[PDB]
Amino acid sequence: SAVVHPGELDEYYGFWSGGHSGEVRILGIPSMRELMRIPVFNIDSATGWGITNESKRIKGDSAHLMTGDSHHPHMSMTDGSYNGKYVFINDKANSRVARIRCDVMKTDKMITIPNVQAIHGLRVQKVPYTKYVICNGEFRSLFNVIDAEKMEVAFQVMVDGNLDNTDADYDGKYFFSTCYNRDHVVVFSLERCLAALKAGKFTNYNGNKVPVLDGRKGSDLTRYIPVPKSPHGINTAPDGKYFVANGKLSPTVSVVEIARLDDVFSGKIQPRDAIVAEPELGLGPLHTAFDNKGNAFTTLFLDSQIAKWNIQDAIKAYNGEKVNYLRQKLDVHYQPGHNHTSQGETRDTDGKWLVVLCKFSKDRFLPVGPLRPENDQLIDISGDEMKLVHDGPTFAEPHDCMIVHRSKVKPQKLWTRDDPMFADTVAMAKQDGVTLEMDNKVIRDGNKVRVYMTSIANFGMNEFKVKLGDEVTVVVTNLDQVEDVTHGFCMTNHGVQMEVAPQATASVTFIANKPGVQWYYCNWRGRMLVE
Amino acid sequence: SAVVHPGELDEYYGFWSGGHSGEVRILGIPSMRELMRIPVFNIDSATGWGITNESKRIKGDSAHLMTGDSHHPHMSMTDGSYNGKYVFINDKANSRVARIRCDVMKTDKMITIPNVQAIHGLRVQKVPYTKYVICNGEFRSLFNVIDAEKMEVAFQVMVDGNLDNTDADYDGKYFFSTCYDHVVVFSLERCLAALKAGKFTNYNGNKVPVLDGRKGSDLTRYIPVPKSPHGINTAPDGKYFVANGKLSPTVSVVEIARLDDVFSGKIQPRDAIVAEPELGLGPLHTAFDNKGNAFTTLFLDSQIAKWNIQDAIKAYNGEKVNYLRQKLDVHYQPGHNHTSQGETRDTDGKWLVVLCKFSKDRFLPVGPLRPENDQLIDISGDEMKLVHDGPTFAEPHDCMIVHRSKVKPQKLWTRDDPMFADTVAMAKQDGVTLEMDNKVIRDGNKVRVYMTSIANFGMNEFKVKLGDEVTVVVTNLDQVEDVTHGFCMTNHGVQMEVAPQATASVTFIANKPGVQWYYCNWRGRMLVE
Repeated sequence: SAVVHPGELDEYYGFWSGGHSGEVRILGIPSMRELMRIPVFNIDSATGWGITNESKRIKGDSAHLMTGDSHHPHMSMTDGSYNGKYVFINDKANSRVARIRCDVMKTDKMITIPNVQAIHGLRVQKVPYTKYVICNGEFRSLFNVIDAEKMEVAFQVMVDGNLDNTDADYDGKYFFSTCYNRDHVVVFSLERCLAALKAGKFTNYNGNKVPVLDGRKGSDLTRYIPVPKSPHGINTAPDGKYFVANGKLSPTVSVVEIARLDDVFSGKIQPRDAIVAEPELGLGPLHTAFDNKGNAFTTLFLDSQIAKWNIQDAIKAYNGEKVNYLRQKLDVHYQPGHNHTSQGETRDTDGKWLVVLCKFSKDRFLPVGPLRPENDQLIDISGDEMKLVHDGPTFAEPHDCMIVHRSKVKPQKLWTRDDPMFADTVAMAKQDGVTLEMDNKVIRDGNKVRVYMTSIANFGMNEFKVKLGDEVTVVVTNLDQVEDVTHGFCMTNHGVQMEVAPQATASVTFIANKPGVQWYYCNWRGRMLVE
Repeated sequence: SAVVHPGELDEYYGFWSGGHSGEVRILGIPSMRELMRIPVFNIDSATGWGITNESKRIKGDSAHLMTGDSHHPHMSMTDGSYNGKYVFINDKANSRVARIRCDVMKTDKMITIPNVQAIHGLRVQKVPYTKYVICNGEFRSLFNVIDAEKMEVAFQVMVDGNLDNTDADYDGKYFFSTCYDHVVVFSLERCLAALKAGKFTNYNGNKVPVLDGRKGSDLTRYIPVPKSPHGINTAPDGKYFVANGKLSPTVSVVEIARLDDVFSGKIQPRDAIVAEPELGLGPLHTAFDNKGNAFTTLFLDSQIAKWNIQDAIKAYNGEKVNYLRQKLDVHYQPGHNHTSQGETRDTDGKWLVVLCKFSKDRFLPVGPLRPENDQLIDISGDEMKLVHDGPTFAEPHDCMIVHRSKVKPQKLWTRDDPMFADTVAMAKQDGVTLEMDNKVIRDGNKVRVYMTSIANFGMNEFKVKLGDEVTVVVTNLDQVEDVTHGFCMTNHGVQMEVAPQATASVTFIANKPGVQWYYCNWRGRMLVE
């Protein structure tokens, strides 16, 4: 059952793409209730994200950007299991990748990918751990391999055609991407790529120093497996034995045996020999997810259904045995894109839940004006047949999500004083001779003013004075040691507010442009006097 | 039951305060699922709200503000029933009131209230209709009476003490506010008379009329109530209101029919009180069913007290009778509570929602920042039953619940909508018809690009110089519900909703040379030289 009664907890965390909202959402599964919104590419009125000096530092060269289209949230793994350390997310709109730290549930790093003008599918390396994050971009395409821990682009591989989606194996040898202009799946050999780099076989563009390898057809680094026209999704099966490329314009998906890839690379077999099944399913196959029983669930956009099919039976049918591989087609509401199973892109796939992200909700919810929600549907897959159990209205068109068992995520209850996310604020305070855990001081510096204050339950500073037009930075340090006693800071009538979580420090800078008494208070009463 | 299976619809719309997010949320009740977010005081990446020229015009003098603390959403009424026309909401952080139009589910008006530097409780006039919206502010306090239709402050009443929360009667004669102690009752008839007689002053260049409602004024009467009253809630029969004692373990019940006599001097202000029941520690807010019962939140006890009003009146007159029916534990520290159709004649007694400040162990841990717990309670039986814990983001103060039959949103925009009328007028000045033109108008260092979209854009490409001020006006010509288009300028931080039959525009500086792409989010080329 999908019912999580009062007092009970959800079994999993869902991390949801925010779509055009630019955020990442944490949902409880199977209740499908939103627990938290993590801001990434948006300006968040609730937390101050995008307005605070700490968040601006993190945003780096894109601090001036107020919007983003957040897609493809993926969590770091160890040996093909989610490890709860990081969640990565890309902004399709502005060629950015960001990393969310799960201990504090905030974005800690954000980079703009060089040499590209957009970035499509993103995924994590699974095995031996998430050393690299991978995504596709466009000038001809570039496959980008990002160091997950450094958040820096390790290298790029240029290819023939246009890369869409991407996945990884369960061995740490190969990455794959769908590519078009029959069409192809490009398989990248990580071993050969690293070798070419250390041998100096790369070039650079435009002053930046990102190494770019040649992965065009004929390259030793890549092999191109021919797949029916315009393939979309590419999804690795949880056993590591196969992946499935979704045909989209073809009513088929293609199944590749990952173990055959060595022989494709060595020239012992031909690229097409990598295919072990090519089952016909229905109109508009986009994305495939897997249970723990050798079954697959493929979205059919144009039919508006999910096709449940068995992989081994698809292989047998490809070899001429008269076997039905297609178990069931369930109507969904309406026009499904991505789908994801519980623990689905990991060894721990459990076959309990399937979530489908449908583009059009039409009549499924109460009407709310010209702008309607999308429908994220929860399907029970634990039995022989799929059963639709919940319709979940969703805002701003999430592309993608992921589902991780609760035991693998262990968030902190408090911040720590040595956190990198406000280290530069701490360094600034030190330059001023200020200890943030005990000081309520006003430092004057020409037309700049830095106000440092503490809060418990109250603020340590009741009031302070500035001239008109001064550049005022307020640094607030919350000294409470009790979980969810989150403070707020708000400057009345100035459009300035921020979360100050327990043991965190946050700062915001603004021009004091309104004369007289301005109030400030804890939102989650002091006095600024301007002359 | 609270279960709304796939294929079934919710029975009600919940309009939720967005709290620090600055938005208003539409929830389906009793599923408690969020259907939509309406941006108001936030900069919304999803719709472009706060970035588009249309939304900036609406924001007016506060277009430069990127944050807000949205509280007290209330829907307009006709003869004490929700009429589905408007939802009003205030920003506690920046002294703003906004109006959301329910036909298109967007904010169409926003004003900054003069003479105040914060505004607390907001509510609507119920009867004969929502002519006025009311809220409290601070310099001494001002009670603000806003013309709902004009979205303009009609007048202000100054008072002794500090006004917190506010409600209205079911006759169109009186408004009330808690103040610190007292409840101030404002006579609308007398206020309008003083205005027409010219008995007001102005402050600071603005021309808002301010009346004297201090103790001794004819306009106001002060009913003494136990220390620091918080909530004030009108009973659905129009016969009483309840002021919530907070520091006192009591609420005070006033008989609204006695207020004429208080105003005429026939009785003393205290004679307005008909019950003063003791309930528990920290009473904040009271909601009512359709059976003469009341539900009061006890912040410190962390419970809801269900009590009967007539039995409280009897107990106040010395009958040894129990008025308190039940106390249900809630999780944890409840603030406001609201019943289904609760602030209207149509109160049905089906559902009670409680907004608790601390969720603690009720949800999976999500880091140092936790959600709040909005709990749904079934009140249709003799006993209250907790049925759903609803995690909620950014600390919503308040909500309201309206039956679905009273809200009738449009499926499409119309071309004559005021919300993009000035964009249409600008297009006309340029000799442009938005429903058929794909044109580039050049004007010194400003460039206006007008384009159409179906399913594709009418314009595949255009050219500008580096540093030009580029306005892109996009008009969606689809006539099918939720075929909402997007416009996005790649790598420029520019995106917006363009709903079917709407026009939206965004202005930006083209500061990056070469080929920049634009596309439908929900592929064209800008060339910069």
